[PDB]
Amino acid sequence: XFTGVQGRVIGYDILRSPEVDKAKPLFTETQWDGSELPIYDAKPLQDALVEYFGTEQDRRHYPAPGSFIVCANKGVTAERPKNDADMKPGQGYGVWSAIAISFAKDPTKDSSMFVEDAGVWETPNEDELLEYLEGRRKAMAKSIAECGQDAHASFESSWIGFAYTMMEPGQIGNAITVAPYVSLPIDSIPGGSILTPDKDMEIMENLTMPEWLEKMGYKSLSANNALKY
Amino acid sequence: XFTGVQGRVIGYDILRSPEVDKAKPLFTETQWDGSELPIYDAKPLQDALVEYFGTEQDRRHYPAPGSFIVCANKGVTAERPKNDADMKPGQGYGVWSAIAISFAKDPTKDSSMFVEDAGVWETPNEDELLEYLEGRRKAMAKSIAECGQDAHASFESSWIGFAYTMMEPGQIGNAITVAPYVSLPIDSIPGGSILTPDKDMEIMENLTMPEWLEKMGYKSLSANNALKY
Amino acid sequence: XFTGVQGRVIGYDILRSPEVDKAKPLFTETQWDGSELPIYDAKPLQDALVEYFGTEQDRRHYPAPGSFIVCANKGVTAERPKNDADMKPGQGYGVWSAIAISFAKDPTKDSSMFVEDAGVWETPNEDELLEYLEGRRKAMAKSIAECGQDAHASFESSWIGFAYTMMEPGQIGNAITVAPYVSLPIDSIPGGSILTPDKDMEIMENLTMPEWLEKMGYKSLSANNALKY
Amino acid sequence: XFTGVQGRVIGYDILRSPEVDKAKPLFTETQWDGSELPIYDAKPLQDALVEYFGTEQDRRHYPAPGSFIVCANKGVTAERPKNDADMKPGQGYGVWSAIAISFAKDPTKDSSMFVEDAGVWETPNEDELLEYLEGRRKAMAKSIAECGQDAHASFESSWIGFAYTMMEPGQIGNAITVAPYVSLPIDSIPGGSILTPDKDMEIMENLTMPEWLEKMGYKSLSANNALKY
Amino acid sequence: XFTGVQGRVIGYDILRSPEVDKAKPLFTETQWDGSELPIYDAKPLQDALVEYFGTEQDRRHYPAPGSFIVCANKGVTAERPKNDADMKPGQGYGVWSAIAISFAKDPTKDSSMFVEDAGVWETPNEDELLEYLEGRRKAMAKSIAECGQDAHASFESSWIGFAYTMMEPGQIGNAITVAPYVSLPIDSIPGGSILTPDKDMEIMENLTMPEWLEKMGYKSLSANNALKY
Amino acid sequence: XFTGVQGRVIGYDILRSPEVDKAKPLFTETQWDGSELPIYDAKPLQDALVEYFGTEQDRRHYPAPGSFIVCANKGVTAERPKNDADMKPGQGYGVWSAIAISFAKDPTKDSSMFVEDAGVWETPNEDELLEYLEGRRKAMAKSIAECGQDAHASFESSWIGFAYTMMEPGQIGNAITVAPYVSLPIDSIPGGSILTPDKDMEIMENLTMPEWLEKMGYKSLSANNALKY
Amino acid sequence: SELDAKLNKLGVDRIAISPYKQWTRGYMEPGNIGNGYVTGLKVDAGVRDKSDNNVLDGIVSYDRAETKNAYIGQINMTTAS
Amino acid sequence: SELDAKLNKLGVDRIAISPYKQWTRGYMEPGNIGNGYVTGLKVDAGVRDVLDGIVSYDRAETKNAYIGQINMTTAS
Amino acid sequence: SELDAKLNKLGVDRIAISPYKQWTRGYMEPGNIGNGYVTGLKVDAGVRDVLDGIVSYDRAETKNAYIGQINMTTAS
Amino acid sequence: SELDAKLNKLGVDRIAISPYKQWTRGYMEPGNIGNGYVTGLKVDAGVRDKSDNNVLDGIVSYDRAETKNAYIGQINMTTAS
Amino acid sequence: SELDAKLNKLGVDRIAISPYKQWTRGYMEPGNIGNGYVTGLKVDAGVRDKSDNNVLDGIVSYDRAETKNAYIGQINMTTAS
Amino acid sequence: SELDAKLNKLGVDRIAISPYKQWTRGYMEPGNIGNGYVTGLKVDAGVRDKSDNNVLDGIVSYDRAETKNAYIGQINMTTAS
Repeated sequence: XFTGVQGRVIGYDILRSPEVDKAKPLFTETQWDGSELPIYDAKPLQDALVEYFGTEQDRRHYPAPGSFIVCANKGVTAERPKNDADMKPGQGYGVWSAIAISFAKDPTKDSSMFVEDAGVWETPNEDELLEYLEGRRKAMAKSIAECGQDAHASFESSWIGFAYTMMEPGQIGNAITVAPYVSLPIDSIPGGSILTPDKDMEIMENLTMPEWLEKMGYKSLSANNALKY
Repeated sequence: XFTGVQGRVIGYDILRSPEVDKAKPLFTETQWDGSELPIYDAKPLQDALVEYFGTEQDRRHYPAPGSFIVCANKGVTAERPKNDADMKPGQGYGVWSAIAISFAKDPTKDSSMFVEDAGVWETPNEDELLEYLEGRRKAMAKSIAECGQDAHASFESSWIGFAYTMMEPGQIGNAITVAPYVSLPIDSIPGGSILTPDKDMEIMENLTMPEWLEKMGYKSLSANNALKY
Repeated sequence: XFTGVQGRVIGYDILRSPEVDKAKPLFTETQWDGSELPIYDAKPLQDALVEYFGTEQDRRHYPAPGSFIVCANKGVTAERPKNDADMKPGQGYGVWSAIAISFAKDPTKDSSMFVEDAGVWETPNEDELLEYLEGRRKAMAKSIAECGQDAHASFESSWIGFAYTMMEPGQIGNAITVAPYVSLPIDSIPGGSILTPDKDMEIMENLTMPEWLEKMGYKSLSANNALKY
Repeated sequence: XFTGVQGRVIGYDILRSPEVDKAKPLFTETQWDGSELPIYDAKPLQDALVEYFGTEQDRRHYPAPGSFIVCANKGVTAERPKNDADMKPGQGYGVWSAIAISFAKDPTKDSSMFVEDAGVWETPNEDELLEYLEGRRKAMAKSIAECGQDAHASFESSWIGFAYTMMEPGQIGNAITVAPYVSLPIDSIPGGSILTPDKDMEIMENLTMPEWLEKMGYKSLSANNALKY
Repeated sequence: XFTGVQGRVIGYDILRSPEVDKAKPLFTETQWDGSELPIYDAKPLQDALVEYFGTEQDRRHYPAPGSFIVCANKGVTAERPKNDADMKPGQGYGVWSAIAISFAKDPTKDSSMFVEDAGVWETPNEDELLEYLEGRRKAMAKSIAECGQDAHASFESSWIGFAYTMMEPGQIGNAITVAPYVSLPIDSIPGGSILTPDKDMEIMENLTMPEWLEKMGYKSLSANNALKY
Repeated sequence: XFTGVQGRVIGYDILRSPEVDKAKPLFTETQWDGSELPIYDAKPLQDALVEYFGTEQDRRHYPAPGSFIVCANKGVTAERPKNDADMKPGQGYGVWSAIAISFAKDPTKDSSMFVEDAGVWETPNEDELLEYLEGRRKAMAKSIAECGQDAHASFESSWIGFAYTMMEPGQIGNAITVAPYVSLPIDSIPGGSILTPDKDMEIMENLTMPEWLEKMGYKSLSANNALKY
Repeated sequence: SELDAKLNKLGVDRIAISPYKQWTRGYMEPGNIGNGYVTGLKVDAGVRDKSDNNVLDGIVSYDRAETKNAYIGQINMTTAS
Repeated sequence: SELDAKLNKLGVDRIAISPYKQWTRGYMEPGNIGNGYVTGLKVDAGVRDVLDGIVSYDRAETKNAYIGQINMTTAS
Repeated sequence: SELDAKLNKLGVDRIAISPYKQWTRGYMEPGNIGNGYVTGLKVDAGVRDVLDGIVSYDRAETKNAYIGQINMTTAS
Repeated sequence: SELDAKLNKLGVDRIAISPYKQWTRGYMEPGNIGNGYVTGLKVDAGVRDKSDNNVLDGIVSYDRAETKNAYIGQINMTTAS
Repeated sequence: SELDAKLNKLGVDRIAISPYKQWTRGYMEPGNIGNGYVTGLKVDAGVRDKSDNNVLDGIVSYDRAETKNAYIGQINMTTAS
Repeated sequence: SELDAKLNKLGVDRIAISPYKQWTRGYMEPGNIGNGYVTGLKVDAGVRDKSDNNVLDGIVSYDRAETKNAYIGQINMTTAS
């Protein structure tokens, strides 16, 4: 998982992606109060975190060496054997992970929720997996909507996205889903200060991800969809 | 798990249940020093936490939306298939969880301990399970007593309790045991203040659970054993 | 896992073992920059933690009853049956655990890393296991070296050590590897004070483990290799 | 005093009086760099503090009972005898006090300064005193300008004001000048919070004294010059 | 000064003197609401501070060497010449000081007040001075009562006391009145702790000065009026 | 004032002047225990503070604009009239100030003391004043020694120094003696850090004033006695 | 209680206070006042008629047990053992 | 304001917050939040028909801008 | 934002500041300023030709949004 | 006492604790625990036989009254009024 | 050491101090002084002769290894990886 | 120094650190790190050819002595004695 009264989500609440308001819902799932919870692809939000932490190669405000980051996370690993094209069953051809965030309608009473999933793929057709993933989406929406009623937490949107791989040839595959819980450095905040903590948060929630980049002298690592998951 | 020098347990150390002093031991198990450690059913203590956090429906001083509560916890889940009355073995008819707390004799030198267990039930007779659970108790007592000698920690009591379910018809079952580690809000403390921290704790350890309720204007959610696990 | 910019390791960075500088590398493994990372047996460092926490019997500055110590840890458990000398496969004759620490060359840019492993032993020949363990070492070195390149973190040494057991007769075996993350008490620091925090750390990183003992009135619990793992 | 890098002045820096920007300089005095330091009557600023603390009768955010307020202050007291119209010389007919604040041009390098004065009046003509007071002004300006060069602190304005009394008949008179150094309560800050300290200061420096009043439901205690000194 | 919402007075609010409740008012003075404010001799309270700080010779919980104690204080000094029995007028035969504390009726709305005075004595008759001092009392009561109305602060008692001296022979005399503002050490609090701050204050306000002494192993430095001022 | 258990004196305890150890006592005065308290000229120590704060013209680590520095201080001011060579008696030809610091022998039990004095000079002969000043010294020593016995505080040295002026022609003169109480900035501490507070103090008490200067790139503002008082 | 007094002499206190209105919160979270913790006992078991996904079939039954009886719903559970 | 931003780079802030309900309180008192101060201008004198000094004092302290019952400490 | 103002009346803030240069760090770590947290979304998987689990792990942690060399702790 | 409870609802406390061994110390000094103060009453004077000139002979009678009876010797007295 | 000085310029310190008497305690626990951590290496295992069923018999071999050699008995272990 | 070590056992420290760039600041001011103080010795005497006003003739000569030699100009001097 959850993000409640103490949290903000990169890409949405702070450093918001233009892509977010420009997003169009993939569909809606009903929830216990009778509201149609729209469901979206989480790609804006995922790209968003890449702009902020950066990559191994373009390291930006990533977590400190040896720091203790608590994360909501699930992973899974599998071999796709050497030739031996018979899967002794903890084995498979592809591997995937997923994450959904559902923003609470009333963040004062209710928490936003994260749902994350992962598995292996018992077929070699990449496209066949893809078909399956867009199925898993509606399944996660249903798991969101079930959970929603458990706590009478209506949400206002959900953003879901996946990554995976198709292994072959004894290459082992690992899929991870993770929502980290961090605190922001001052040198990431254009014009923030270690003496102005609450204003610092307001700067970040008032910048868009393009503005933040332009002001930090940072080239957009996504922009023309340059980011793959 | 443990609760050591920094902790207090709801229902026992603070907001104590009348049921606790009025409790009668189910039996005693010997421990390494030759003391008969009495063993009790944990129902006072379990009901006690319900009075304080409240229920989904009667939400009281429950944990904050999105808060990070570290817990001692174990869980287990199982299907009891659709008709297909043959259990492909991660399957079962019933599912259970258990928790024991053993209060250290000397809380200055030794920690109190929690022991928690969980499993599935391979039979459909609810009563047959029950028989088994009261067996598991004496087993847990033995695991407490073993552990006790490991650290030469004699305890002065143990309080053990269970919850479970008997599934049927493809209904999946989940049993969880959890001891949460929290800090109390001021509006739960009758006449406490954010400026009187140590006195606040003494108020709660000097109230009984009935007094606390009467002073908070809270109806007892247990009283005539109204609480089921 | 890691130990980065915030950490120090007992036996190496503080309370250093003479054995450490006197150590001679078991071998070297190449890493991505082309440096020969020497590899050492971690026994100095392991004995070192025993001097500081002490044993059940000679309890020294061990963690507080009920305290919450986050640890890098892995464990594994296995039966070696009653007579029934046929291993239904989560069973085995011996059980082992391992830990490696690789000190970063530049602790300002890179984190030091811990790698820990564990398994069961499917044979009864203790010596045959031993042969295997010294194999596992070079495997761990390879896993260190792989990982090193992942983050372009060259290390300057690695220290690896194991413990295990050879069960027989229905005795269950448990092997654990764990790197704890603690904060030091003032009464462990010869001449430290709750008012001199940063000097306190400099006292400990300026004492050798023999000096620390002599000044604390503590008998060396290792000395003539008296400590077994 | 002085008000330097840590301070703000009521009526000027926070809760600014319209009267302030609408003020017209009584004259200018030259200072060591050759700038004409304009000099103003401090009435906006003095009335300003009355709006915030309030009066004995309309008590608003005045200092806490028994609080320790450090102040820049001078006072003076004198009798004007019973009939005995001969002043044995610590005696006089009138008594006065004065205060000037000179805002530093560069509040990063230099401090703003306060100058305060007080004396007795050896004549009974109120008007004759008044003539004298507007003389004292230009004298204080000169004392400001002298002091300015002492520390090469050019100022950008000065605001000077007086209060006094004309005693008669054995009535003793006391004139006090005082600049207090306080910290603001949250309930004085429209929409401030004990968790948003730096934003709280920005609310007050962004409100005008009329806005602050309208938002606090406070009637202007000055407005049509209703305040006498 | 004053003692307001943040303060407690030694001998009255904490470590109370039996002498206090057993005290009988010297008289009453009317105040603005029409209440008869009783007036008492401050000797219980003065002796009380001697029990706590101790004397040069029996040093107890006195202020720290070089500490900065803010005090409400007045002093005065005078010579009583060598033979030259003619007082060139800053000279005199005796010298005195005085202090009154008036406890506010409502310590939530109003502050308690201290009034302190001092002067020289132009006569050599000790008794003649004494007569004068008991006059000064009623004068101070009047100054209390005046002030009371200034802030509509009714008090509930006043406690007034004096010290002085009668110099002769070129011996210079100094009379001081002082109300110090301190914070209490833990080793003065029977069973207090640096971790129980608010309870520490409640221990001191629940002990009587005899109990505090008996529990501290402290001999009463007053008891049979052994203390002179 | 005094300088007790919490304090250090610039030029003596931290940033010590070579001149200090090389100093030779002007004389000794007896004190209550029968020790000869040596007395020294305070010029090392006075020059020392000039190196650290710097001058109006060479501003170094002086107090912050508008900061609140508590000081032990005395001052005095006087006119020496226009021609009118008759002193209506708050008038004089010269004006002086003085300060002494007496280091406690046992800074754990006793405080070090400061004694400061000031007056006017009724004669025009500069040399005649000087004669008088070296008299005042031995007087201050006597006042130190009296005071010493008051609190049974033996000292181990005293360092006394004066400044003054000889006015003429209606030029008013002001003499001030002041011991300020400050806290040091990190950029004054060669290699100190806001995270190493206690080590920061040890750096300054381990540097000599020449080393401190050399390491700060600071030219000595005294050196060949270039500093006048 | 008298035990806290023995404890305090060792540097230990059992004070655990939440800054918030209504809610408890977890030990070690920033802004809590005190250096101790309070704990309690919850054992419950919940269910939900299956789907395709074991992961999501444990997540939803989980929530069901967390909001059954003593409410700890929407918490970011971390495990100690 | 933009000045606070220049100030903060030097370690200085001008935040001055009172923990109490209604009342302001003095710079440097314990429990204030912030490391700065706010100041203001009071000049008053009351004509009224050691004690002498004291009662006319109170009269000027409670005249106009109320600072009555304060433990005034002096800076200069 | 206007929500933080509703939140603050309950004792809650969402301020999360790292004392370090460049790096973010984890919620609850000592020395962070503020009582809230910021979170984000990472899903990655790398195909590469106990140890097994470990090296592919690192590969996904340093793939895309970098969280390499972190001491991951789990909440659920 | 019951008054502290009325006080605390306004943000005020009267806790005043010194970190030191034996000594009290002054309100507002750094490291004191609590946001309140304790006060007391001292009035003392003496007879202190003749000397050398103004400031110095004064200072000495002062010390004499500070160490007479209730000991506040060697304090850096600051004044409030 | 000289490395701490490079570190401090980045905002990092490695100070890790426990308020208690005798005991160490865990990084991130409230009341610890400092913003760093100290770590160490423990690897231990045992032989712990037969029992009654899964969870319970496991838990007991665990405790046995925790109190074998370097003592970390009765700790609320939390995992990082 | 070795004296600080005797001191610390009493609860006393002599740490006095200013948060600012360049400037020292006064003991007891908020935001200073440490619970001690540093002091020094200044004696100076300054002048200025008279005016009408004794008050203002002491204020301006005052500033003149404060900015003479060791600079303490623009400070809000508070007095201890």
